[PDB]
Amino acid sequence: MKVGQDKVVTIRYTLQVEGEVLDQGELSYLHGHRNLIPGLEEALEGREEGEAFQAHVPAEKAYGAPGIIPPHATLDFQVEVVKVREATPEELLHGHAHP
Amino acid sequence: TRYWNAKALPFAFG
Ligand SMILES: [Cl-]
Repeated sequence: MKVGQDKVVTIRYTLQVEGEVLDQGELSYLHGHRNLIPGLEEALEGREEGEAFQAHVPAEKAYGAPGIIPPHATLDFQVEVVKVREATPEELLHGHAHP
Repeated sequence: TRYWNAKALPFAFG
């Protein structure tokens, strides 16, 4: 399936800034409800399960930046769409993905 | 590595 409005999407992600790996992990989210940092779900829009790609979010637009992240820097995400599925009644009711 | 000031990332803040 394609990432779209009201789908529950599972991604694997790696966060780098200027070539330095800062974080890695996996998450699930309900698409179309501003649940991720600005720019990331827009990069995910329309993608199929199994797609791997990069997304770039200005660090300013996320609340994380007293750090190793320079101001005006870019957050480079390497993202892989692991699974896309229909949301359950619970998930649609609350606007968030559930385990 | 996650830290307090960026704990939600890449989920939206708040
Ligand atoms: Cl969510």
